[PDB]
Amino acid sequence: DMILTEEMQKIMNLIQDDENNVFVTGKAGSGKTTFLKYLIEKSGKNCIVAAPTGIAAINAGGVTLHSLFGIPFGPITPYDRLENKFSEYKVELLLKMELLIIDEISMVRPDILDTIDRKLRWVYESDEPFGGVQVVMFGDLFQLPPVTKKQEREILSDFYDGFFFFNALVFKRTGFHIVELTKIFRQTEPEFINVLNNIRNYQVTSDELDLLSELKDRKINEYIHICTHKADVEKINADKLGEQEIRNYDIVIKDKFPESSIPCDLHLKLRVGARVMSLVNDSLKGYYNGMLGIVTALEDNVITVRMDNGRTIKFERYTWSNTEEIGSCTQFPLTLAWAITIHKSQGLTFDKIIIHVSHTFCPGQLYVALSRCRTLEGIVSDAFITKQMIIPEYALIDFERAYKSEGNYYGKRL
DNA sequence: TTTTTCCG
Ligand SMILES: Nc1ncnc2c1ncn2[C@@H]1O[C@H](COP(=O)(O)OP(=O)(O)O)[C@@H](O)[C@H]1O
Ligand code: ALF
Ligand SMILES: [Mg+2]
Repeated sequence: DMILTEEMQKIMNLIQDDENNVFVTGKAGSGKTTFLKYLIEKSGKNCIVAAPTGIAAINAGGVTLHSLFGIPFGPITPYDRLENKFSEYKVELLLKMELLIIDEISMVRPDILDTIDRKLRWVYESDEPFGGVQVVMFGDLFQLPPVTKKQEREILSDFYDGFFFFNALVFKRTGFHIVELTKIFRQTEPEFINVLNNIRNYQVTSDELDLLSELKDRKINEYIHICTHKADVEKINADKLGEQEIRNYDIVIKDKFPESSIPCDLHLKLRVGARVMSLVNDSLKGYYNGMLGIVTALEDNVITVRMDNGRTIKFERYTWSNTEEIGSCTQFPLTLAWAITIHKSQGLTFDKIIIHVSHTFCPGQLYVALSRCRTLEGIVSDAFITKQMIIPEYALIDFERAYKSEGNYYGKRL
């Protein structure tokens, strides 16, 4: 029931005939990730798939960029020395790879792409960008941008003219075609589609937004909550958890580990039937950051979860390090997940959603929230949708103007 | 504000 469009066929043929890098873009729900999976299945190339968030990576069938390439947290400058500590298994996988596929490219920082370039040139012992691997990037720059803190932007501004993937320094040595998928599949209502598109490109009017008046406090566990803020996610999850038959698991912290740096729950509260997400990758055991499941049993030292993909996993406690090394913390690598942030929702489709957007603070955040849903009637909102929720990023206007006027190509022409 | 590592 997947439709192969002529645009998709042309892009397939482009990637097979032309070794250039490619950005496949298009609006929310235009079939980008669906086509990604088609491209790989049909290409004869060895492909590896990655994405910046764990949820998006799982949705595309791959792994996070940070896991695949062993990337540390925090900004990486071109002068920082990288630990090249790949196992032989990982080196071999990266050497066999012919095509690197990255989904949700909009959330990829430019220093992440440059780190990937540097690590691949080290693995391949080559001066070719990305070690000579062909890179195909999928996404929508008008959805969420990469997560950066103010201090990180300050550090990065010495080397980067902006904070989107196309600002990476590697694009002074290589470049990419931009191709687009222009048919929307996720939604089917033309007026809903028109308002989504005009929110996306900042052109929406007051009159167009009137279509969304029925969202706020709409009268109706089928509705999925997606929120701008983690504090809201935590409240909704605690509500849905309840107080019946709860088990609590306390973190053990050992020495230095600021509380604002702890990656896990301080007091993990669970029950049988609880919707949860894995926080860590363990490919040997078949689980990965962002994988979703349902708790089926709780014990002293083991939490049993039936994953959405049908696997039952027995989670034991995991130990994080804060480094060199000074302190550590130990806790089950699980967190409740009925509710999720909008950043985590990017890439997913839902029939029924409740969005908490009374405070938006990222370009593309409102657009991602609304565009998750297949129909207008399936959205409930905590707030009236207004133009103040839209935050323009004019560097994206400049970028599209540049490539559209220069032959749908960006970066160094080869 | 929001996110993210290293196959035993
Ligand atoms: N080629 C296609 N034919 C039919 N339906 C599609 C196609 N591509 C996507 N869809 C529908 O749209 C939904 C979202 O598509 P997806 O690939 O996730 O969009 P994108 O990654 O562009 O946001 C899918 O769940 C499916 O219902
Ligand atoms: F562009 Al998408 F889900 F990947 F809307
Ligand atoms: Mg997608």
